[PDB]
Amino acid sequence: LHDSIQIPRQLGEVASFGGSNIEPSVRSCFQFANNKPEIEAALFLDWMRLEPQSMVWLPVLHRVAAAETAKHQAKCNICKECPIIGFRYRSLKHFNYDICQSCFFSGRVAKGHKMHYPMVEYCTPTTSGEDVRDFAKVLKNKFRTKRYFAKHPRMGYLPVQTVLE
Amino acid sequence: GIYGWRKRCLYLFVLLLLAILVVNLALTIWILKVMWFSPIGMGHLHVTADGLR
Amino acid sequence: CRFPLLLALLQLALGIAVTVLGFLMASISPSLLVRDTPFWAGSIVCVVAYLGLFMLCVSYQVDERTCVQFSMKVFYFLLSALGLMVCMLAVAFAAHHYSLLAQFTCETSLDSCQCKLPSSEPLSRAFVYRDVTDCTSVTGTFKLFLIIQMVLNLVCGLVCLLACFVMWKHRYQVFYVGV
Amino acid sequence: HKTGLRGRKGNLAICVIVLLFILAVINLLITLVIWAVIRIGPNGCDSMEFHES
Amino acid sequence: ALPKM
Ligand SMILES: CC(C)CCC[C@@H](C)[C@H]1CC[C@H]2[C@@H]3CC=C4C[C@@H](O)CC[C@]4(C)[C@H]3CC[C@]12C
Ligand SMILES: [Zn+2]
Repeated sequence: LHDSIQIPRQLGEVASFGGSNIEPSVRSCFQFANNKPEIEAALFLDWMRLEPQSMVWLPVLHRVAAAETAKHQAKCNICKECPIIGFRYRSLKHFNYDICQSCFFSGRVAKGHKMHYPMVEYCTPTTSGEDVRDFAKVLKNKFRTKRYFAKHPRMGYLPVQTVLE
Repeated sequence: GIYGWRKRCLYLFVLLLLAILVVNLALTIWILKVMWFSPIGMGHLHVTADGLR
Repeated sequence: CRFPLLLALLQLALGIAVTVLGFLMASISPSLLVRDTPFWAGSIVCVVAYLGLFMLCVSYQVDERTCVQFSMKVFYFLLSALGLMVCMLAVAFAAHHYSLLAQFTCETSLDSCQCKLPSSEPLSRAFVYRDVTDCTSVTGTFKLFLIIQMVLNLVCGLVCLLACFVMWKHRYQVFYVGV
Repeated sequence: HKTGLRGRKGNLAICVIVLLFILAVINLLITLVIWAVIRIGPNGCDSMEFHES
Repeated sequence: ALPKM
């Protein structure tokens, strides 16, 4: 854990992953393993397969490496990019809304719609089943209004959604 | 333009239009064959403003 | 591949069967129009299957992945599509004629199967048949022959549709993600 | 790169659209010729009246 | 962008 967090410490951002305090990670891993005397390979695999807070930089990195040469059949509603190269971000409480990665991280705030709503992240080009499922999710959300849950501050919004390759 | 779902809707629309047009052409040919059509009238039954013949 | 080879074999078997049935139709009596005997569609399916067998031999022999191979794969596909269309048309024609023939009473004459459809008023369509041995023999087995032939072209058309669908699914269903 | 109709496919699509439009216009002309010759109008064939019975 | 219905 210490050797791993050394890399964010070099770049001065280890505080986001919880800082140099590796003990809470040990506490969580033992809580998963019901305080087992020893930890094996499979248990560690399952423990990290659920986005551990301190380790998010391993998968995301590879995920970025998996989305540097991906071309989607869509457009960016803000900068009128066509087609989006790289990541793709789809809205859920709106229809026909998509934004590129740069338009998302930088914050091109077009008047009328904010960016503090749930999103969906796509690395690989999508398929028809994903599109129709997104349509169904949008329709279901359209009748689940009145702000059941809201998150205005950022505080760290890294685990957006899992694509399961 | 015409990137994604717009293309897969336009293609289906064109196919539907082509099928409808083919059916309409068949109906027109059927009409032209049931009535022995000539520029003057149906078969030998000449038709003018005053009446039949 | 193996599946196209099996499809071509089924196509040739069904084509030979329907051609034999059509030849028997013609040989029974010259009382029936060229449309009612679909043996032409059977011959079309037969040449389709011949092209298919040649295709699936040459693909397994040499010149597997060149441009002209696809250039007449498209020919194979369109030819199978026309085969399916002609099979369905034959099904429709046979169904119409069977529907006409299944709801009327017939009587025998000295040399022909003269009879009329049930009529509200004494004038209606009349049908006569060449060289009828018996109006209760040709009519009574003609319906069975028609039903068997209907099943034959229905299966042939389904096979043709599957043959058309398989290669298209091979091309336009899978998209490559990695590189 | 770019997505959609880019090269020869755009020309083929425009040619197919033009051909379909030509066929539709020809069919409309044929139907109009029928209407003019037989004098079909809102009141019927203007020379006969095919009753239901 | 492989085009088909
Ligand atoms: C891996 C192998 C099997 C791929 C072979 C590609 C074949 C199955 C594909 C490639 C291009 C395709 C053709 C492209 C264009 C046309 C014209 C269109 O109006 C109908 C479909 C039709 C006729 C397609 C039929 C299937 C086709 C011939
Ligand atoms: Zn953008």
